[PDB]
Amino acid sequence: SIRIFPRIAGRSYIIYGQTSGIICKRMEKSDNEFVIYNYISEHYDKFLKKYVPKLYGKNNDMLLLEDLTYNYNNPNVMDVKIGARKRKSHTSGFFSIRGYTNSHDYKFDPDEYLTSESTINHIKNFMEAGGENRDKTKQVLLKWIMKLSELANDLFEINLKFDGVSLIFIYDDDCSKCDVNVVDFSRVKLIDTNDQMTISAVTNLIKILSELADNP
Ligand SMILES: Nc1ncnc2c1ncn2[C@@H]1O[C@H](COP(=O)(O)OP(=O)(O)NP(=O)(O)O)[C@@H](O)[C@H]1O
Repeated sequence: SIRIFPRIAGRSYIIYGQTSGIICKRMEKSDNEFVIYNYISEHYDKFLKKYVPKLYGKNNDMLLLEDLTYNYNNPNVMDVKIGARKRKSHTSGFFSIRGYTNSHDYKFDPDEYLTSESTINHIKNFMEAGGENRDKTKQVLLKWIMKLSELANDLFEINLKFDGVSLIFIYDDDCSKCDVNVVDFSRVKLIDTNDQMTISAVTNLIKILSELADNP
């Protein structure tokens, strides 16, 4: 009938598609997420190809989207808001961890403002549930760093304010493959410059992840 999707964060009605590899996200407030997908498609298709989950189509108010967790045996997922919050400063300065797999088990609260110490430990907690193998964690961090690097670089040439967008970090329990993608275009806007706020979010995450990958 209807299988509801294991969101890691956010408020939206998201369900498994009737078919493999798809989730349906309801647009609650407006069709702005759909208008923005189609804008990015026409003006920046390379950005869409590399970083954004595929939009397969629309069914009334629902978006048929690529399930990012589909190709994984045991996904571990972390949602980090890197674009500006509606009102409210970021819980970790330049970004906000909205949640992660097993966050309850480390008494993570999305409203708690965090020192640089807490922030790092919460990312380390995210890495624990697979991790263990010291240098499968390095390979996961380094592959995330590789992609966020290209993303931070590519953002300089993109005239959008990425208000409210998130990074979805995934890795498998048996620390093989991993990925990070940009999601949630519902409050994204056109502007005549780049988004220095969102760039600082990504560069800061790159800094934090590099520190963990170098850590002995
Ligand atoms: N393409 C995707 N593949 C897999 N999981 C996804 C995908 N898109 C969204 N999610 C999951 O859904 C959660 C929230 O959906 P998101 O697209 O961020 O918007 P939202 O629900 O409108 N949030 P908000 O209005 O700020 O409360 C994420 O934290 C992920 O766990």
